[PDB]
Amino acid sequence: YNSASFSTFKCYGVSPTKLNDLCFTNVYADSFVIRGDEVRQIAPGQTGKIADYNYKLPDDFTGCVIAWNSNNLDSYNYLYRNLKPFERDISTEIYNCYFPLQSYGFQPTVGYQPYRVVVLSFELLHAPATVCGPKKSTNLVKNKCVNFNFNGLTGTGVLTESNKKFLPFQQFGRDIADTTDAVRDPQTLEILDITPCSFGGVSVITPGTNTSNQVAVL
Amino acid sequence: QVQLLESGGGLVQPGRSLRLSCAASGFTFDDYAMHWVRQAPGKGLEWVSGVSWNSGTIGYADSVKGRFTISRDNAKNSLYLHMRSLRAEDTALYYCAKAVEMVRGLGADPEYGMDVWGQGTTVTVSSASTKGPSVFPLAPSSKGGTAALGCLVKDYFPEPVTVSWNSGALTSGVHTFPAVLQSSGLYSLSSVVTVPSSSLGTQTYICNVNHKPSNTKVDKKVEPKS
Amino acid sequence: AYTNSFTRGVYYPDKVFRSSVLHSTQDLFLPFFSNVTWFHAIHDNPVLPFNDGVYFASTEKSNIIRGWIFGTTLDSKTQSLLIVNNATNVVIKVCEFQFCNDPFLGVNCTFEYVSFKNLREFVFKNIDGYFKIYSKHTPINLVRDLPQGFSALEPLVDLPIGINITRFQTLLALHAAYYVGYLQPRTFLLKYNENGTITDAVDCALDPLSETKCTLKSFTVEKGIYQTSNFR
Amino acid sequence: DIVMTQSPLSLPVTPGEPASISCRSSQSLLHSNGYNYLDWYLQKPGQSPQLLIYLGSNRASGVPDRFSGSGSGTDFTLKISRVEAEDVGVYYCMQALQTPFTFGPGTKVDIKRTVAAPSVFIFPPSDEQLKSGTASVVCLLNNFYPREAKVQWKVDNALQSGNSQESVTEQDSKDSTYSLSSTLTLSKADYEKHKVYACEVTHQGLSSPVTKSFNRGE
Ligand SMILES: *[C@@H]1O[C@H](CO)[C@@H](O)[C@H](O)[C@H]1NC(C)=O
Ligand SMILES: *[C@@H]1O[C@H](CO)[C@@H](O)[C@H](O)[C@H]1NC(C)=O
Repeated sequence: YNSASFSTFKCYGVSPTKLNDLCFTNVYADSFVIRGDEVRQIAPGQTGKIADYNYKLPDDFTGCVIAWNSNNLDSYNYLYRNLKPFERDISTEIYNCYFPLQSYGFQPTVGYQPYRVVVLSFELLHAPATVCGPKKSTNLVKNKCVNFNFNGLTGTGVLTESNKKFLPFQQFGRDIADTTDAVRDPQTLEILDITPCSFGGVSVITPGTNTSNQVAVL
Repeated sequence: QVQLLESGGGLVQPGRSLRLSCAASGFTFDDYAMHWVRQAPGKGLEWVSGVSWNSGTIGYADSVKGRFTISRDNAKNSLYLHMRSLRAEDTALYYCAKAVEMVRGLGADPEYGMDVWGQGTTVTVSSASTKGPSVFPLAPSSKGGTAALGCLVKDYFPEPVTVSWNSGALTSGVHTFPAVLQSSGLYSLSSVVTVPSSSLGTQTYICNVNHKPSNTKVDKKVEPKS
Repeated sequence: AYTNSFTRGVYYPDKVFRSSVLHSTQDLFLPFFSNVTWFHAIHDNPVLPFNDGVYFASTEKSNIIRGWIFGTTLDSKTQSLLIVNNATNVVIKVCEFQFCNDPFLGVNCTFEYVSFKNLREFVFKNIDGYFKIYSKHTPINLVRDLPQGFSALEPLVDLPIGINITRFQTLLALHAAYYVGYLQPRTFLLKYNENGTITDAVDCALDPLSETKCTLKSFTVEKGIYQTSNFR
Repeated sequence: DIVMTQSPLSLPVTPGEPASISCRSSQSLLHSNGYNYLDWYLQKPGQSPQLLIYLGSNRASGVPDRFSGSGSGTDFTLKISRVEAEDVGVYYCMQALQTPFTFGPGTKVDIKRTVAAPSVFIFPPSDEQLKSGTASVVCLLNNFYPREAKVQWKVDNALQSGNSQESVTEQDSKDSTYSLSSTLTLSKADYEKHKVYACEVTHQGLSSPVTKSFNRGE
């Protein structure tokens, strides 16, 4: 994110700074070569010459896009062809009958120079799998009102040892609302209960100030 | 065990296309840069093309540039070579070889070391209707010691013909040379055996020619004529 | 020969624990009270459809069923999935197998994973390149049919392959019976019990009483009149 | 566009002695790493070739320790500590620096013996070449050493070219001798015109080139 030798580095759905602290289920690296600034043409939900026929994107792409120049390498060979995003249209039979593939004229023409494109498609809440950035595991403190980051799950509470008989495959448990009422801990495989830290509004009981300034607090 | 099987050979007239395919089985196909290497008939090897571990081609030979087109597929473990606008000079065997150093295992990436080789196909190109062989005699010179006599096969296409002598028994003293190629593409070769001149004027000697595609087995009784 | 699938086909859709709670979820289930296809193995293993995943129930006291071949081409063309179980090895493979009809011994490739007196029932699903297999083994003593009763269906394994499958074929050992059913997108109400195991479920899409049970969100309804849907 | 050469072009080796071969280039293959990129390859008679040495001198896997590689700059050498009966065939050196790669013409290694002289025979066209317009003459040379030998086709002192071809066989396993055979083809317009036709052989074992001639019309 700080080796800015690339051309375009735009993350959609994720801010680049906060990438170091998230355990993703999986990532998909999709790579290709396209000429010109067709980086604008390939946009989530947008249209374009390449987008409408080659490689589309969804409406909620929680991923990132990278692209840079390849003039030092590519200078006939490069070719390009209403479809669902993330598609392989390997059916390229000639269709009266015309050319299926139009060719990029590799040559030092910025105006029409080729480019390398990579797309990093994350899924971070699609599986129990864990893929995180650099971080240090710490010793968990029990029965103290603490804030916790269990491989992405960030919360605050008091972590009482639990016996909730989770089945051998469940990552974590919950209840009526979106209330993580337990968790299975990595590195120890134990069932930890979560309890809210105490709160409750105070109240002030007082006789009139024209009688006394003493006060009690409930 | 590592296997490299290629397919696509067969006679093809000049000015057409072919699509050779090499399939690999027994290793992680993505960590090895493949190569396609020709082998002329009765000549030295010659590099043709290659492909790195990221489906990025590494250039073609100087005299072939313009027509050949390599492509690779890691999902199906395959390497294809499309070939267009042939000429009569592109008849040869074709091996698909593998690199040695796995990528990022130690400066740059590796490309050398063509270690494992499949048994290549036999691509050929020509324009000639299948014709049968013509058998010719080579009588003894009738000039000491042991004199040689033989039979010569001319104007046959394609290979291979098989020549034996005395129906198969005579084996000590036979010689058969590889099929030389001619002007019009119709091949030619010969076989010769050396026998005592004393056994030249009364014995029996027959050479037997077998051509499989033309479905023939011709007999030739060779003796001096004067 | 068809069979009445009493209540089979309810598995765990989500990997998050619940407890003593009625959760209504829409998923790809096997509708209550369907006609499951029978197959007898006297003197039988044709190609079946794989439209929407498959509920495969195998009753066994001889252990001759061995696995499954999934694909569309089935002759060294595409990565046809294969499950094979022999006396020590449970191999899941996706090679392009070169043997046309029923590969086994009686009495190209991209992935590999190695691990009437019983009822082993499996469900096969394929979503977004994840092939999910949910299994369960149950002890029975009955020789005739698929029994009457309820049980959960534990989610066992997932495989990252991602290919279009339209047909599948079971396989045996050369020298039994089983049942198959297909899946439809229903909306169940599951009763997660105290330990968190599905003890009952109602299919809202079957008959009016189940529809009202699903709207009220309970398994008993008082007398009266309840507004449920809209004809249009 | 780099051209190699090898030396010697063809050498006879005898089992039980060291063998040396030199490969020379046009541009020194010293890369920035300090590694020479030359490779040494072997081909057995009638099989697919096999790898001998990669990266200049690093011995390949699975080959015995009887081979050695050395050299640098533009000159490299391969030397077998001990040669045996299973070390015959063709050797090549291949670059790996500047694409496209290249293979040397190839060194032909065979088994040596005592020098022997060829036996020479001539063969005129039969009567089947008198009713078919095509006339063929065959000169035969058998049981000679070494590989080098050459032929003139002579017709009334008027040397010809182009139309005469030749072919040779493999080395005989037992007595290690070679056989050559040349053919001359022509029409039915000049064959019945010139009188004396001769095959001339030049070889080391003969004091003078030997001329075997026949005359037309016996
Ligand atoms: C972390 O290391 C400990 C032993 O050092 C081990 O018990 C634990 O299983 C490891 N974590 C995982 C996910 O394997
Ligand atoms: C499952 O539930 C029953 C009662 O609901 C209870 O015995 C226990 O919580 C579990 N049974 C076991 C562990 O045998």
